[PDB]
Amino acid sequence: VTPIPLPKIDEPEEYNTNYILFWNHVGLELNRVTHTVGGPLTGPPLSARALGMLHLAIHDAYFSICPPTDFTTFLSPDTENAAYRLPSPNGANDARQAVAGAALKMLSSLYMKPVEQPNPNPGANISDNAYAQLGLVLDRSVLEAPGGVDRESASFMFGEDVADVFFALLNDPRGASQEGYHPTPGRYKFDDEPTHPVVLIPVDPNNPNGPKMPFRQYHAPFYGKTTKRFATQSEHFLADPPGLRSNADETAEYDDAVRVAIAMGGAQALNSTKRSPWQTAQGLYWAYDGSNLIGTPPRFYNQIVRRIAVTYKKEEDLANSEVNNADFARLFALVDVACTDAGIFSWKEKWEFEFWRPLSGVRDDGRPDHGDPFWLTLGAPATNTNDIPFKPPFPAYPSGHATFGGAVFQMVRRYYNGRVGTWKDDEPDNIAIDMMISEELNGVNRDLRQPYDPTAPIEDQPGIVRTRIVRHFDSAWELMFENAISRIFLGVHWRFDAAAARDILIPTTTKDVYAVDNNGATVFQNVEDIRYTTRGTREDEEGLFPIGGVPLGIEIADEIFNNGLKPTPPEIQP
Repeated sequence: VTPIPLPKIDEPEEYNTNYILFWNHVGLELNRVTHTVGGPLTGPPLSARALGMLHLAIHDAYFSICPPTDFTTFLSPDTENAAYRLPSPNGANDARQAVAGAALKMLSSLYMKPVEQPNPNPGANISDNAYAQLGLVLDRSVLEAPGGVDRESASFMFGEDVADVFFALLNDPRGASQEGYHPTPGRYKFDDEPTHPVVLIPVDPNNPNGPKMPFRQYHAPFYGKTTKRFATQSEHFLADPPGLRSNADETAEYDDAVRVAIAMGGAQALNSTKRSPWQTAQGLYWAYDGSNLIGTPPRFYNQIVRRIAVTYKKEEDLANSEVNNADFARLFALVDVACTDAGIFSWKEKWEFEFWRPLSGVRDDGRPDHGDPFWLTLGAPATNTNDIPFKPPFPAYPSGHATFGGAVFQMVRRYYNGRVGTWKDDEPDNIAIDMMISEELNGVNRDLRQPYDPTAPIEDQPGIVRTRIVRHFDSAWELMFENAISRIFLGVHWRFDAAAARDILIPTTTKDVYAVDNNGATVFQNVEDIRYTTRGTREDEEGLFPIGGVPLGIEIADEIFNNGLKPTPPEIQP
């Protein structure tokens, strides 16, 4: 097996001298490699789950050895319910080895070939090479771990024990199954993306150049409603999107959303595209749409959180600081569990509503003066491949990116309020970062002129290089906001998929019609003024509910944090 040459990561080398950060990094490496080889745990929600599981395991292993004062372990060693009973250290006291055991066992269970029956049907789609490439990462990580790995230690064994409990309890082997799901075409209905209506996949993954077969991908249509939640203490719901159910009468809102969609998310060269070059940058920056050597959004969110963590650490020493180890172990557990649950609920709502994506909404509108049957979006970038931009194979409402961002960044905000600055729980923070680079725009990754070559470094492959853009952000509120609107710029999401138009756009004297500049480009509210307060109704439930992914994510993070990271009550699991 020729090891895939992975491009350099843009972050200080010192980060990986901290073992909590190192294992997080390993999880991120597996994330990008699995999306390059087509291995297990691909896609946004499940990749998030993998990281949540990794950090939950690391969290309990560490805090069992170094007991916390302000909170407790996710699982208790005294729980009668075996499924939720955390193993006891019984003498083990090496947190470094405990974390290593937990991290290695969890990642191995997650990414190694499920030979034990699961290979059939479930795993029957991943090649041996895919597993081999992932194994390479796992194996060398043992050798790269700061301080080394001692498999013989009681602490390492304890860590493995911890991981076993979490894997058994939270792993969702067939969670992303689409078997039985089929779109139900109609106005506002999700269906196969018109520029990629079907794909030809090899009949045998182990024989990539052998016979192919048509494939219509629907990403995890049952996951959200069936999977076990992590730390949420209730079910989360969004208001009906414009045009559907109780909000079917919001025609002005919908029509304006169509207008905004065309102007802000169309292909670069279209005469109707009013988006600016900078806005194109904002759109691509947050992509991470499962591309080769890049992975999914959860990977980028963690890259950013790693920087935030180091930037705002209590002690200078990254290698031998228990204060830092505890800080990071807790932060990442909170963040990745929040990200996991954000993925669950955004996917649950996505498939519940089955709201169509902008490309289809614009093309299939049907009204001569409103739609554009030949519209093209900037699209989700097919980076490090010669493939054309596409549309994620799942419904639009709400945006996965928006929800992930709301959860991740609200969690960061709740965690750092009082340390980095002071603000109202729901108001702009001051958690700034600089020198933040997205692998979508790093001067290395590219749009290839020929199919990706996994045996050669990306820089040796002909293609158009993505401009290197080094960013600075003033707060997590800004990160959250830009992450959400990035999908509008790409043309893959409606404004309401992100948040209530009223909460992010500049209003006019005309209801539901928002301000545009002299060129027709949508004007946004200043980040400092944005408040996600506009709620809407649901046909099936009483009351007002949040609109879009951002508010949803915010609520998920707050609920988890408020409860101090505790398991979702078994009684309320699906």
